[PDB]
Amino acid sequence: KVFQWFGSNESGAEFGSQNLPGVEGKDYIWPDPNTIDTLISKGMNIFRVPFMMERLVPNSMTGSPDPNYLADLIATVNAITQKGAYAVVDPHNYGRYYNSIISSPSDFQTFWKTVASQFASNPLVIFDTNNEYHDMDQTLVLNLNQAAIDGIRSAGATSQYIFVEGNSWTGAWTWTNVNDNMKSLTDPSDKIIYEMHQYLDSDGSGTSATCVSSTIGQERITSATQWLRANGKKGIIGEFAGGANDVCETAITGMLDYMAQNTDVWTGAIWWAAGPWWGDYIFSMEPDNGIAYQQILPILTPYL
Repeated sequence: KVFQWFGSNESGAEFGSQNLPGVEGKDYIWPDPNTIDTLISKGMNIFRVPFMMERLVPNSMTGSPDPNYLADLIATVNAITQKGAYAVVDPHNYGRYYNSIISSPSDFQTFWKTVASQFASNPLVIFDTNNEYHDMDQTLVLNLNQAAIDGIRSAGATSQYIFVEGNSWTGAWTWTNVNDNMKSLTDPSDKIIYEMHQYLDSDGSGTSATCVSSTIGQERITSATQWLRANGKKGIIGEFAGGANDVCETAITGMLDYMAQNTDVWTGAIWWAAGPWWGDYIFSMEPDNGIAYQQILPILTPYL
């Protein structure tokens, strides 16, 4: 309706990061297609699916994928795209593999050719280079994103959008002085979308249900909005959340209303997060008992 994309993260496959490979059903779990369907009936048209690089391609990122984990990733993606919604494949790794910084763009490109080959003919799949790069060289971050793009396109996956992420946990509030060099990324398909994340608590970590103020969302994405416009780029808020309270609800509405007046650069937003194992999580958007699903979704309807 208002935005090109509006949806939620579907977390679970990246749980229990300390347990590798880990056991499905105990350490991690895949999203429930039944509840995803409920969110789609509500108007959401995009779902981000985090997964661990080490579980998909064990030991070496240039190796063969694990058939079982890959099977569930494919099943989850199709469940989403068969409904006409977009599925974002997200290696939720923070620019690290087995907790070591990914320092080889060539190996990363190979990893991406491998992943892209599995979804090359699906136009509704969106590739996310990596979740929240941080505390690493800025030129390396640029090179890793470019390597991902090169790998994806080399696989023949030319119709899909690619979400690139920056340094400093790809935060919107710190984008301009840290990630300026990201404007140099190139894509022969010209379908790069700059993905930023923005939380509303004190340190922007998204660990507290309390929001700084009723206007903090708008404040924190203003500079990024101007950067996107000045450089002729498009962006998306890949993660955002706020507690189920007055101040946060006002901040969320204010942020989304601001974005709605700047759709020339903002393509939409994705909530963090839905998923089957959140329980009483302060930001759970999982039907039908998630607190965000019951109290926040109602205020998001005007954008759906």
